[PDB]
Amino acid sequence: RIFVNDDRHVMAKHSSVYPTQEELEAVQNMVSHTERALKAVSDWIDEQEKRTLRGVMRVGLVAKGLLLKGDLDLELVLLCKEKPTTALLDKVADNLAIQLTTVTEDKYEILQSVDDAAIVIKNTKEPPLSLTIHLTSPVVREEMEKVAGEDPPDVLDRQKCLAALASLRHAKWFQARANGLKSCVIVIRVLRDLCTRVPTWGPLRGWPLELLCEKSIGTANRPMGAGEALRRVLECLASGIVMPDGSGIYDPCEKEATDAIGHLDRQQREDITQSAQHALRLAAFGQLHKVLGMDPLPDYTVQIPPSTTYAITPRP
Amino acid sequence: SHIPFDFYLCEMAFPRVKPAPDETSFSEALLKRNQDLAPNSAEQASILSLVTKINNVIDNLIVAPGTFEVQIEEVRQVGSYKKGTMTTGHNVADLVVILKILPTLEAVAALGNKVVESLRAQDPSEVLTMLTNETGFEISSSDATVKILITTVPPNLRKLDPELHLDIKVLQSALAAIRHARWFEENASQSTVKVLIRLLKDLRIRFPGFEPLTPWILDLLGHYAVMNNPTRQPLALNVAYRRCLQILAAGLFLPGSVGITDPCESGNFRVHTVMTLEQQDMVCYTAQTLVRILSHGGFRKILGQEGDASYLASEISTWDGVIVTPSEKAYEK
Ligand SMILES: Nc1ncnc2c1ncn2[C@@H]1O[C@H](COP(=O)(O)OP(=O)(O)OP(=O)(O)O)[C@@H](O)[C@H]1O
Ligand SMILES: [Mg+2]
Repeated sequence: RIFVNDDRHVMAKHSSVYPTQEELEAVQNMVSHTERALKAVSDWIDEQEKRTLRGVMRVGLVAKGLLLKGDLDLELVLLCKEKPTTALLDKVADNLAIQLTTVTEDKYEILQSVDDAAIVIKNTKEPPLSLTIHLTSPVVREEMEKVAGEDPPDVLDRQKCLAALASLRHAKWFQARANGLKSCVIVIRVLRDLCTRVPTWGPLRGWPLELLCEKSIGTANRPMGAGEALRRVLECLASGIVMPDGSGIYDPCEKEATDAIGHLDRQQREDITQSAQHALRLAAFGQLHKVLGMDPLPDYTVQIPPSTTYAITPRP
Repeated sequence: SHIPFDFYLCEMAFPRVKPAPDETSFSEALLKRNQDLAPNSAEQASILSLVTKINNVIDNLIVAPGTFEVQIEEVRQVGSYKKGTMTTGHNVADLVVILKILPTLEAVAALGNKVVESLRAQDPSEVLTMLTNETGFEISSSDATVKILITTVPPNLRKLDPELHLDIKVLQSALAAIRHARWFEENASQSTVKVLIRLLKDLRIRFPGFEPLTPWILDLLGHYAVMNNPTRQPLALNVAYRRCLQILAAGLFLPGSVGITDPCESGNFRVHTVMTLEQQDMVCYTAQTLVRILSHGGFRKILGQEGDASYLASEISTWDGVIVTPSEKAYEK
């Protein structure tokens, strides 16, 4: 095609940040254990003299396949029929400890956080993986919504619950829009690393960066290799897309019009734009390796198998 | 094959969060500067007068059995005069005269005399001066000057002699000027496009980083920014101006980019390749800095309404607490 040398560097860099098989085996196991145990916790509640726990969904890095060397943070979302209460958080955390013994002997540390509306599970490897189970319910959104004008005493934080719901929207949006897009997930992984080692790019990390890459790579007239797809992301930024008077990044997972980068102050937008503008010309003049923090050189979407415990139905 | 990012090629994929900011001041400042830069009533009349006189003398020499009937094929008006992109203070118009014979330095000086003599006979009271150059010659009144760009017929080009006739470069440029004029009149004759090109000429002159940009490149860049978009409708002067800064910043004229193709050459020449890698880098990082200076509301500075501003592209400036650091060189060797 074109940009063959950039393709090489962006791909050689992708490998350097892609997790080891030992890392993936661990995540796959831990994730799979938590699911079969949460499902079991569900059957146990449904069998309470007769559902309450609707389902368990993957979100964040795990769902989107954006794990990298050194990532220890995994996420799940537990959907509840009604608004989740501190009483339920406790009922689940307690039984989770028991139901885990039905699928594995691996010792897990379970710590519930009523302030985060979540249950945290830590394995015993070194360093340990940490998977966070967020509790939430659609009812949490509906209500907030009708509020637009239009129970229990220990209902969990609503802000935390809305964020969990949002996280679920994002993961479904990502699998629908960004996953099938050639080079998108690859460019995101590599830029996630760039956001990690270059503080200026920090504020872009996460949801904003994901949207950015999907819109810039997506608006292209044709499929792109990793090299060219990456330059289009820099070009987009270079044009001043995140500058104050710009259009901003329209969040596709919000009913109300929301800016995905509305949290960046003026100086941050200035530093990010000026940085990307320089990275662009470096790439243009055969120095993309510098942008990637590497020396000049001399089926990528799936990281772990989709759930067998609970399943979801999976770009044109 | 790589087409750099251009927001106005995909507005739909970037829904605005809030309503578009009000740029009435910026819009009114753009017009104001155009008024400043546009030729005055006197100037328009001087160059009109002078071009008309000279053109008729040449129209007459073409069908006037004589030395120059066997010499001149045709004559075409070209440049900002024909396009309507002239600038006050530079009242110069261009005419391309195509010779049937091989263009020598002597036939050119002789043609210049002939033309300036016809005028002096029609109106001996008016003072005119006529000087020859490398490209042809020029006749100046006290208020305006008309440049004659000399060339010959295409069949003749393959038969030149570097020792007797003008340099092929010059002859080709003149012919190209006619192509640019014809294309501009059929594709770029829109009100906003003319105002933008004038404003772009001023921009270049006030930011030395834009120096490498040729006039022809400014015409295409001006037409592109205004007309080249999905809807096909013309953009507002303000929107198209910012777009000009944005596409340069996004690397329109960088290596690997298709840039803009020359509609007056074959088959798919990239007009920006006339620049050096070093210059492309400069054009880009100069535009990149102005993109940011504009977002911070420095349009008056950028438009030339607040004195010198060329330092804005080399010095650190702070705009309402925001520290702006000019984009720096990236190309090496
Ligand atoms: N470096 C160049 N590259 C391509 N075309 C050029 C170049 N320089 C001049 N021309 C062409 O020559 C013709 C006239 O030259 P000129 O420098 O006078 O431009 P212009 O449009 O007339 O601007 P001005 O109003 O300042 O005279 C134009 O039609 C333009 O296309
Ligand atoms: Mg001219």
